[PDB]
Amino acid sequence: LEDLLFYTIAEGQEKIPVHKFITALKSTGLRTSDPRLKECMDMLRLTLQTTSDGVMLDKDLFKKCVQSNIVLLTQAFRRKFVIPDFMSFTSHIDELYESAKKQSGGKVADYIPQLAKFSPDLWGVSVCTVDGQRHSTGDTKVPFCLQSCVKPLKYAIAVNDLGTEYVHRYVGKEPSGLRFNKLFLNEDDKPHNPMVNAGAIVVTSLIKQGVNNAEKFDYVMQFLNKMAGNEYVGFSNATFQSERESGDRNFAIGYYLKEKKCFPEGTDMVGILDFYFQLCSIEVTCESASVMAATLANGGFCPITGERVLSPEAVRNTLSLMHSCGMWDFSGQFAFHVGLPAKSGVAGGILLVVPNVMGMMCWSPPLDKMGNSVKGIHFCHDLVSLC
Amino acid sequence: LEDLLFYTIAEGQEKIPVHKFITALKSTGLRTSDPRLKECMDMLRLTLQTTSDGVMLDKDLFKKCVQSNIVLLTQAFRRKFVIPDFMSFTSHIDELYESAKKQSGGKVADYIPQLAKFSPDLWGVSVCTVDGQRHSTGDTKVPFCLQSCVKPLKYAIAVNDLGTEYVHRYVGKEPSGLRFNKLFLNEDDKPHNPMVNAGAIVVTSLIKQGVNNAEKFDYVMQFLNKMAGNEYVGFSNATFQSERESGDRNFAIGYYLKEKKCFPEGTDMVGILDFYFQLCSIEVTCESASVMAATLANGGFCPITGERVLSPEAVRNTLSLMHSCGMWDFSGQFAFHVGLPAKSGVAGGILLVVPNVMGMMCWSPPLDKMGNSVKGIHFCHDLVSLC
Ligand SMILES: NC(=O)CC[C@H](N)C(=O)O
Ligand SMILES: NC(=O)CC[C@H](N)C(=O)O
Repeated sequence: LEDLLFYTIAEGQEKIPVHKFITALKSTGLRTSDPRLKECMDMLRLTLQTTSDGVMLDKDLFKKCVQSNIVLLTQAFRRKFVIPDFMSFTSHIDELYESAKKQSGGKVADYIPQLAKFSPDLWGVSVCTVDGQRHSTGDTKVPFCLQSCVKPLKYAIAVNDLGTEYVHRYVGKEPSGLRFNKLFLNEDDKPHNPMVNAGAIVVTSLIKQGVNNAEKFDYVMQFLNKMAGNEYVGFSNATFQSERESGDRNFAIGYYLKEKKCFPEGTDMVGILDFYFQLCSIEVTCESASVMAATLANGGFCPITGERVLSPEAVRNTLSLMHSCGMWDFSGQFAFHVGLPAKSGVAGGILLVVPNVMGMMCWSPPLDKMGNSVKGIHFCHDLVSLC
Repeated sequence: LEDLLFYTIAEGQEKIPVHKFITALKSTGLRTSDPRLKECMDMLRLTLQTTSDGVMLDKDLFKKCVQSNIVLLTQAFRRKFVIPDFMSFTSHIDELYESAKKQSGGKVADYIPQLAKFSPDLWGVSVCTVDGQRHSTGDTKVPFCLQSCVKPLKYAIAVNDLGTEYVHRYVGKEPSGLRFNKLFLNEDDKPHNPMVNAGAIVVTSLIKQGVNNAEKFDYVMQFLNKMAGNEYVGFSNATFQSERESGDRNFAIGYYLKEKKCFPEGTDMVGILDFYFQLCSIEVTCESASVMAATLANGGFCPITGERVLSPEAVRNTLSLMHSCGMWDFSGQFAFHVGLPAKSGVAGGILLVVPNVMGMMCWSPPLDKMGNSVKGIHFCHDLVSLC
């Protein structure tokens, strides 16, 4: 019934060219590399190479072929997605991109000298929604590190594995009010939130306490690959050798936490700190990070594969934490102006989240003095002012 | 001559569809992702949206567009490549693949427990030639570590940076006749050859001695990416956390070499050993490794980019070393039967090289007791018996 509906949308011809069939199929934003339509793409190849004719659509083959992806095609082609007129949305995104390109900023990275090798004019924005509508511009294919942008993800790991009460037995859930590098605890001698460095160290201590570092990294990498829909998730070893021989404030924070005895029993501080460095050393592209902040923009389900990834409790908790203290000292101003859950990092990534609507990633090596990208902040302000 | 080339390609008809142009390119074995034809690919892209005819190539657009790759296109379309009749060559490869799939083998990996998680039935073969002709089958897209296969590459890098006399001031050029884990030196208290573990450690000690590991890894990764034509050269951190907590023979070998004072002056043993582990922990796919062993099959020129990577002296030296002692104690039998320069690996990769013709890669997790893949050895024997 969907093929005759599309024929009614068509100009009255039974046969339509495939190279024109892909048009108005990408106009709704659904890409041709979706694993949901992997059966559709392989059957389309099997029809395309073994015809030598072209301009062939057919109706009975289209009826008998797809039985589970019919609902996705009907939702996409009837403008039943969350965001219609996606060409206009991409036009707005491109206009905001060109407006934010005028800013200059500066001061990319003093410490972590491997991070200072990026040119200051790099700029890219990726967009991915709940249904699977995705679009990206700029330098979205260039890999970049996930410094401090993995902290909400690893907090979700800890919560979904061990229960929120056991997770918050060792950490608080309040904003610190100071820089993330500054070391101090609350009245109960605990880190203020998982987003600061001390809370990140403590929540790395929780994940899979009974196994070695290799199995821990394998588990978190496999699960994050499941969350990303098997996208590109690398590991920048060049930025891991740096920040290990040059990152001294994190070592001081870890030794302070060890001295304050706020660790789980039978835990080695040095190995946990090295594991935290390894988690900070993960690198993804902007397109790959568009799938990030979109599984948690949904109800814990992957926007592309639809698999069960995170429990809704973990997603709600990490969304609340990102809304509260996800932008260091700029969190209050960000909630005042933008009012959306977002996480930043010294690499230049912004994990902007719109709940139940869409996800977004912005990448810009220049940084503000508080540790946030100026171009991404201006882009977010323009986006919340326009839409 | 380009009109005459089109007259040779066509059968006499002026109208040639894009479907006819996109076929017989895979017959020539030149893939669409070649940066040499990147301007031709850009022409194809711009004429896919703007041709005003639909499924048409036209003579005049091809005349006015190709302005730097006339020689490559003319050599490709007149069967001037080193390997003609690529369909027969791929059929031979498929027959050898089916013959080698019958064997079982066993004994995947005992130590490095992260390496033991691979499936024993995984099997893939990738092929690339000097001109750029390539073909792959099986599991060619699954990444795997480059354990013991990066040693000729790092040896070539060290030779290119330093000079043969300065490289061999510390390392001999003779086979050992024992396993790579055996802890002994020659009469002059030196490692026997760069292929074994001690020689690999010493030649890692020589690359950029005055610079820390953070920029050394970036340097060697830049050279590897230039050799690979910007293909997928990843880093498996899971297999780097393992083999560091469990690799004990390498630590004993390094401490023995430090005691024998064969290291360069002012060199830390632990940091160089960690850098060696990092260099062994680099992971690639079968296709990306097939891009390798073709630059050194050529005179140091990358088959894909066409640039210059390695000096001919380094290429000749590493080819001679791989021919002499590139298969551990099985090197004599390999030269007796196959007689081609190949490098083995505990991961399962085989870096089979045919000089000035074509490069290869065979990937099989099961291993013989000597330290080589059984399926790869059988495949090499069948290949040298057939062609
Ligand atoms: N923003 C962070 O704290 C993580 C990255 C930072 N450079 C660090 O490791 O201290
Ligand atoms: N074949 C090998 O020896 C490589 C395994 C490990 N990298 C080692 O040096 O021992």
